[PDB]
Amino acid sequence: FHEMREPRIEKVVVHMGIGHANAEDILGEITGQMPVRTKAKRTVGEFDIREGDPIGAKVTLRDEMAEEFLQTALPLAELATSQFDDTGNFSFGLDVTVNLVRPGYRVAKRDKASRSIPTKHRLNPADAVAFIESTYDVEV
RNA sequence: GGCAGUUUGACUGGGGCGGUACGCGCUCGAAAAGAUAUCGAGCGCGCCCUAUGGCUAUCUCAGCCGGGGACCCGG
Ligand SMILES: [Mg+2]
Ligand SMILES: [Mg+2]
Ligand SMILES: [Mg+2]
Ligand SMILES: [Sr+2]
Repeated sequence: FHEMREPRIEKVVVHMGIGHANAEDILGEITGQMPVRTKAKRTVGEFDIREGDPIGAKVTLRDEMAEEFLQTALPLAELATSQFDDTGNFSFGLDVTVNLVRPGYRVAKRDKASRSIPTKHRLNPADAVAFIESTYDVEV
């Protein structure tokens, strides 16, 4: 039964939402791969009189690049619980977001015959804390 | 304008003044095919755009919720 049910880390997105940068240089060092900039939709009084323009950057880490990061990133954070999404997700922090999910996820990310993951296969807050906690650190 | 010839439109609950229903577009009036009037009700057009056109690739939007009214992740 299990195995095809045990949690997995599908992507860790690290980003800095400045609102202006060379911050890409450091985000790339702490992660290992090339960052990408983020534009800002809608204009605002806080001098964002530009819609399509650099406001921040991010990096999406998957597989080893993600673990090699969390091993040296999680120690930096502290909190837990009441900091976890309903989808068994959690973000702390420069921000660090961890996306967790069960094995049959591709079914909702592929092009052909897509389908939205059943709420029964959907990860849970508790199932999340467990997995993480059960991997080099403590909860709440 | 000393003098000559003329013009100075139409619509309109008479005419004048006001206005334009004088060329166009939409809803309603309009009575479940089409057509349909009033100085009928609501309101527009006389442009603007070299991309705000065209095709292809990739992608999904308003709004709300949860996690770190800018940005990031998920629903
Ligand atoms: Mg005369
Ligand atoms: Mg004569
Ligand atoms: Mg008719
Ligand atoms: Sr006369």
